Amino acid sequence: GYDLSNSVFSPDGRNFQVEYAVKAVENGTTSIGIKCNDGVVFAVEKLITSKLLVPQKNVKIQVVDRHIGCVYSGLIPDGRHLVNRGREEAASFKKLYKTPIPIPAFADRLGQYVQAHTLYNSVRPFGVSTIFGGVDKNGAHLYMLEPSGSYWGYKGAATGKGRQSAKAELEKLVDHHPEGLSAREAVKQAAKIIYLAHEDNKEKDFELEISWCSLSETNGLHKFVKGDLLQEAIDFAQKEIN
Amino acid sequence: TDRYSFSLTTFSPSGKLGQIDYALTAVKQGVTSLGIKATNGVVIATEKKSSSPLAMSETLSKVSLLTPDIGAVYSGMGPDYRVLVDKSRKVAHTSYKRIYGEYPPTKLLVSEVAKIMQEATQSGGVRPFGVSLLIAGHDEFNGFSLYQVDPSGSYFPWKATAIGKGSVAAKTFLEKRWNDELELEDAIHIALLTLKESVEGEFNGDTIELAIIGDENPDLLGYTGIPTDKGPRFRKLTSQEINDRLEAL
Amino acid sequence: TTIVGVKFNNGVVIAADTRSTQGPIVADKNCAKLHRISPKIWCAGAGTAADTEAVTQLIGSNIELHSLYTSREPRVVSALQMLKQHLFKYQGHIGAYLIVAGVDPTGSHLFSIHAHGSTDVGYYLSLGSGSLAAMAVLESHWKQDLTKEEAIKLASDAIQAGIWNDLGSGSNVDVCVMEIGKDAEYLRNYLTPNVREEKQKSYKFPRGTTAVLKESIVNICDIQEE
Amino acid sequence: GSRRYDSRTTIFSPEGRLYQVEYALESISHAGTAIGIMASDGIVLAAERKVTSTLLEQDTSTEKLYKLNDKIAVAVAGLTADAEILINTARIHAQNYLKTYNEDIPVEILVRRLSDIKQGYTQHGGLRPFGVSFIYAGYDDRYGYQLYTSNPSGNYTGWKAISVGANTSAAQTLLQMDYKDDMKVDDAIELALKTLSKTTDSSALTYDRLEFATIRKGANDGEVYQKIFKPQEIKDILVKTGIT
Amino acid sequence: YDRALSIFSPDGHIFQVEYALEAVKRGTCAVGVKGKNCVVLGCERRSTLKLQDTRITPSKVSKIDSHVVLSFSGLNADSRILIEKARVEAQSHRLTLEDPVTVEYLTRYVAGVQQRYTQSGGVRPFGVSTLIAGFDPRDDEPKLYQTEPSGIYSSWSAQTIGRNSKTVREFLEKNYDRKEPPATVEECVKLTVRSLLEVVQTGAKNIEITVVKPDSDIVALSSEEINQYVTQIEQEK
Amino acid sequence: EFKKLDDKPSLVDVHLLESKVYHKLRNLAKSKASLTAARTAANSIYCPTQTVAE
Amino acid sequence: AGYDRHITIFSPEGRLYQVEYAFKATNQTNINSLAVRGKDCTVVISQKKVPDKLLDPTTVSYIFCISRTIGMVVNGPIPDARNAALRAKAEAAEFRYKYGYDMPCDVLAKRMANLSQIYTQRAYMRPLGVILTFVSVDEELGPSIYKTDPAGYYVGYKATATGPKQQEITTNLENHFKKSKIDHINEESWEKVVEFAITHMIDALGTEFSKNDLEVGVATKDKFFTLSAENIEERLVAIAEQ
Repeated sequence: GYDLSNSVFSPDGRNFQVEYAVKAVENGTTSIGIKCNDGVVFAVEKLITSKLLVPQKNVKIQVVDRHIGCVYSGLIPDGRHLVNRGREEAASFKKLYKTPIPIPAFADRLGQYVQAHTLYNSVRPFGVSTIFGGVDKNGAHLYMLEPSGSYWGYKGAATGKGRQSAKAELEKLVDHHPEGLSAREAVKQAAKIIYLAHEDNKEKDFELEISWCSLSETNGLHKFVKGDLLQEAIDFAQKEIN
Repeated sequence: TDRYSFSLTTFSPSGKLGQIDYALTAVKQGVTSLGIKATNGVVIATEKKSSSPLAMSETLSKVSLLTPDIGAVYSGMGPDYRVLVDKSRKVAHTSYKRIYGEYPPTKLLVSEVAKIMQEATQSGGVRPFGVSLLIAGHDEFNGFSLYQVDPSGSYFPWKATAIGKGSVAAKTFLEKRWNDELELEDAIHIALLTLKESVEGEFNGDTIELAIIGDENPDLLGYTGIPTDKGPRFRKLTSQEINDRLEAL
Repeated sequence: TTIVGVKFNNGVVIAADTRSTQGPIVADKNCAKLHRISPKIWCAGAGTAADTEAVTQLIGSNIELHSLYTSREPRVVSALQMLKQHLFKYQGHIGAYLIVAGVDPTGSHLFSIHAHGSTDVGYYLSLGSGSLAAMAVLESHWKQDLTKEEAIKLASDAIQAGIWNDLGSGSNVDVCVMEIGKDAEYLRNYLTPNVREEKQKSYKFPRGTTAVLKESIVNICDIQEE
Repeated sequence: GSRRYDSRTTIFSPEGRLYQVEYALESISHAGTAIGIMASDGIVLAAERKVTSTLLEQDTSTEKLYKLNDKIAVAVAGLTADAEILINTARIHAQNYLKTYNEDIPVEILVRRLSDIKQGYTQHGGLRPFGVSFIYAGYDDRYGYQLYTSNPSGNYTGWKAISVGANTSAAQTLLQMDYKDDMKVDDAIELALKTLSKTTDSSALTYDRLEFATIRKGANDGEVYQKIFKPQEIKDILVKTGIT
Repeated sequence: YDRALSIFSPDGHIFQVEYALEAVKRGTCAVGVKGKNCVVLGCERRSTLKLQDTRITPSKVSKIDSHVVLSFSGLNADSRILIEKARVEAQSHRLTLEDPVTVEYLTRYVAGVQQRYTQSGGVRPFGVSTLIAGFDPRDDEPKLYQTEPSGIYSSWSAQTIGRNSKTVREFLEKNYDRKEPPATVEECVKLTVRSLLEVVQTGAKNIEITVVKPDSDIVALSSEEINQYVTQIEQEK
Repeated sequence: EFKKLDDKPSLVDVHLLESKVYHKLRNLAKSKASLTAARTAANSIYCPTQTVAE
Repeated sequence: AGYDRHITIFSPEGRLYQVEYAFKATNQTNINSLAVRGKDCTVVISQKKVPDKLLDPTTVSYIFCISRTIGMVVNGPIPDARNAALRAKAEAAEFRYKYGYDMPCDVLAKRMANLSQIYTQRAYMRPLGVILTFVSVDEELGPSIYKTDPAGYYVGYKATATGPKQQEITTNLENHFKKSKIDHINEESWEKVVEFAITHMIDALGTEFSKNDLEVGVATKDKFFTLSAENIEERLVAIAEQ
């Protein structure tokens, strides 16, 4: 019984519910966040379930404000509620203080919302991990938010099934470039480790979506990488894994 | 949502209410405090305790002031005492210093705080506060008075009583030590001597907290030039005054 | 009805007079307009009588509750703030004109609050209806660096001249001198203006002059015993 | 979550019956006895304290006896906290009646109102009952002296002699044999004392363990003197009846 | 609180309505028999307990209007909430629609009252069953209704509810006739006394009888009266 | 008479003096008896340091 | 019932086991702090640990700025740390607004304390599993440390430590003030109090520290600052040259 809910406590410091929420996020697809010098670059592995689908017509990276990219894994519907909530909170701050929200401020807000869902009998703690960042005027920042309401700064973060492949390769990238790398050069890097993170997920086929927010390419807005730039990334990675 | 509005205190099949039976045990797992009622004054004395010896003890209060004539002292839980002292004061101002523009008599203050315990016995989302309070105070018309409010929400006046874990032994000691006229000077020596049979701890003014609702002090008045009112009848005894009395036992 | 407060660098004197009026009829010959928010914070009130007295009660309670939870002695500025918010939500329909004088762990003070929510600073303030007359006196004989002995003369004479240049003023001058580091000193009836002139004829009448049409006896003092 | 841990104590048993009401009735025979005996000239209310200690102050205590108004007083037996509440509810109701009609409440009306209050707590809201039993002594002109008991369910019946609290069955048997329709108040005082001497749950029965109060027509001009006695007037009338 | 005290049962019931009917079974017994120009409700009172004030205590027949009586069996405490609603509706009818209530309208109201505490959350049904009898105004037809804690209402020619009602109901098939009531008021009273003497027994002091005649005349017959009526039945039997 | 009023640790000392008396009467059969009774009154933990040194 | 410690209900032993379970969950970050009162300052030192190379080291933090005079040091899980950081901020705005001076630390100890009681009195609120150390320098009470705990109990301190290995620190502090024979070190400058603090911590925890494994917060008169890794580096060399 004391292993069933969130308002319970147990004399092991465990609160079994919340730990079970990580297990939800562990069924998700790989999502990485590459922190570069100029901004942030997200990419998500998007499973192609069937050849019946209409392709490139589902976005798992949703914008909050005009400058904070948000991409999440775990329960897809559950995550859509958390993003809607952070779009309310962004909009409240934009009115009350007439500037686009800082990212350490966006962090406070979301952080509070999921923490809330471990203190009542009548709620369930959300089982999603978010990865969100952008450019504000104090510079680019990146945050990963655990379903437990835990978060930290990050020069590279990931979550998903293929968080195993992805993490080791991010170590490789801070030891390649310990003085950082360009946001343009990092499009090709997000392609490379999303492809490698589909060797823990090779029972299907997938589509790669890449988006960026960097100061120096997009004027500090959260945009998608699209057209011919996007296929250069696909080819690059495709040839390394062959 | 929430749906905790169902009582969490219920009658037991054997009768008596389980949750208040549990709370009273808890009072005898606490610190020890006693009060003696004298002819011309009232004394309460209790032990100060902390986790480590490197903690202070002057920043902690287990004799607390409700009114300038009425102090309280507890045995039971520290956290649960702290909140109810504040609520005791809040209701003493809002329902008697606004509507009669003065402080309430001891019997009247007792009764107010007994309602607050009562709704911690009734309704959902509450469990009883696990304290027993002494409320000794003085009002003019019934003179000196000593009460005990319990976990259950009843009150009792007493002529001398103790609460805490060393309680059963302490009331036996005070049975032979009570007298029909006891002076406040004499009583002070009594309470110390009883709580010395009840406390092993290094016995100074700094660990034994003494408070009297003795007699009025026009120097704690805070103003002069009004002869009509008189000062606090409560007076918290700091370490120096208790140190002389240590030596006189 | 006049109030002076005279701040000096030793303490503070705040004085006001005991005549209250209800229009041309003198409502009360002695009434204490010096209220004790706290023991160390005395104020006086001018303006509407029923609104000064009642709101020194509200804040008197609220400041004592406050100090007990803080386990430190009151600030003056705490009194001033409580008042400010309270007045402002009625939007000036409580016509309180207070001079909030007080010693605290920051030193001697003198503040003003007016009947709209406006608050002013100064080492000399004058307020109320007979203000104008007390103010005139002050500026000629003041200087900073008074003692309590200088200050007490100057304030009380401005109140005495306020009687003689205002019609709401009159009767006894009460003064309270609150020093730092001491109990506040309510030197009531520091200055008597005048003693009421001796009348030339006794007016106590013969007994049985009035008539009684009926009478009855009721003693409400007891309910019927055994 | 919350619905899971919900007690549900306000549902019927298979018998149609309310377990918590019975549990309340069970626990009041753990509190002291309060007796009412109706004389023709007055009403004696005689209560035996459920506490006593030589270190107790039981002299300012009116811990069983309460005035609801100057014409209707109660004897309380049960959990004192729940009881205190109803006591100031009752005062509020008496004064309301008095505000609107400018006439004191009859005993019939105030006993029906308290009873409906109780009824609500057992009927719904998932609460536990208020476990109290009141013996109402009161005077009104319309029906005279009237004596009443109410129980935690919220049901009332009038009585000529009643006992509540500890040894209810016992006190009832006794009362039936030593009652007479019309008595003086003294004879009643005596009888009140005598029943408590045979039912006392300690062998000894003393003044300091009696709270004792009457309402007497020894007030002239057809008025009723509510008297709550001092324990030193109790001491004399207890030596009178020869108990002590 | 908004949590259910009514949990649906797979049986095709709700448990609490079945529990509420038992509670009614354990209650004191009421008979209703209507004449041609009267109604008669007889009810058992347990007066078996001694030194009971009976003067000041209300009969188990309550007038709710000047021509509508309500008698009841089951939880005595609970009943009083129904009696306070019903007295309130009776005035409301005069206020907004004018004239006194009809027995039918009032019975329907009661029906919807007990019904409500089934279907709502936060509440358990009332285990109280009523016999509502009376006259409609401008009329002289006795109309005798029964409402039951299921929140189901019925008209009846004669009915009984309470403890050991079955024993009286079999007697009423056989001594009251669907076609012909007994036509004098007096005989109707004695038919109901004679019925009461099956289960109640134990002397004639536990019998109480309220008789209502149209034109707003509710009078309750005292013990003395009953004593004479019972003795007659006794001698003839 | 003070053994019904047993509550004082100042009865430790009385047993200790009775022990001393039998000690110089030079019997240690009875010396032990009163020594046992001294340890029994001093089993109370509210006794001074000086009496325990005794 | 089998429910007896799912809610904040007494046991046959007359105890709140539920609340005790909070104190077994104040030791999950396994960070340790020690905080000492100088003569005209307060100093609080805590450990910093990063589990990966891939976090940003700056943001990892346990010493949270509440007022500009009241620092707050958190032992126990960072989700409940934040909720505790927020509530406190709320009361600090609230006090200035209504009383017209900045919040005293003393008063923050009782508000946040009484709030804790309210979480163990509702039968649907789970208490924060954070021990807060509040450091300040007051002018009315002098330098003070107030420790609240998940129960809502609190007391003052002359020095205090918190953390799972905090017994060890208790030995150092007890021995230290035994020799001085006073509750506060007679030292008129904050520099040499940072120097002292680190020394007892090196003795107690048995490991010497570096710049990137420390986190230091200092309360002076009338301002609260945190020192960066560079200012901490200077302090460490000067212990060696004593």
